[PDB]
Amino acid sequence: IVCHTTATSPISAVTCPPGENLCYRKMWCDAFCSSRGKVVELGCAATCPSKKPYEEVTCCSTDKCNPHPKQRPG
Amino acid sequence: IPGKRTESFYECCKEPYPD
Repeated sequence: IVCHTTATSPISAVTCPPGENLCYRKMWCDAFCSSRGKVVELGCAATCPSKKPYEEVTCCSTDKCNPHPKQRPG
Repeated sequence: IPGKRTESFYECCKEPYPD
């Protein structure tokens, strides 16, 4: 199990093996809504709620579900 | 006069997100 960093600035990715520690995403819009995409202060939480935030903390446990840069060559 | 360089993060590199 693993959970990327909180997204301070240099996304390096950290561990998160305390049992309950998914990777949440603090964003306001995401998907081209300014310049640096948008707010996405990642982090690690023990609960994976779900609803219609329209702008709040997302969730996704398992492991390394908050990478962000999943761009493949080509 | 810079007086706010600690707000939040963005998609990856918006050190100063707000503006």
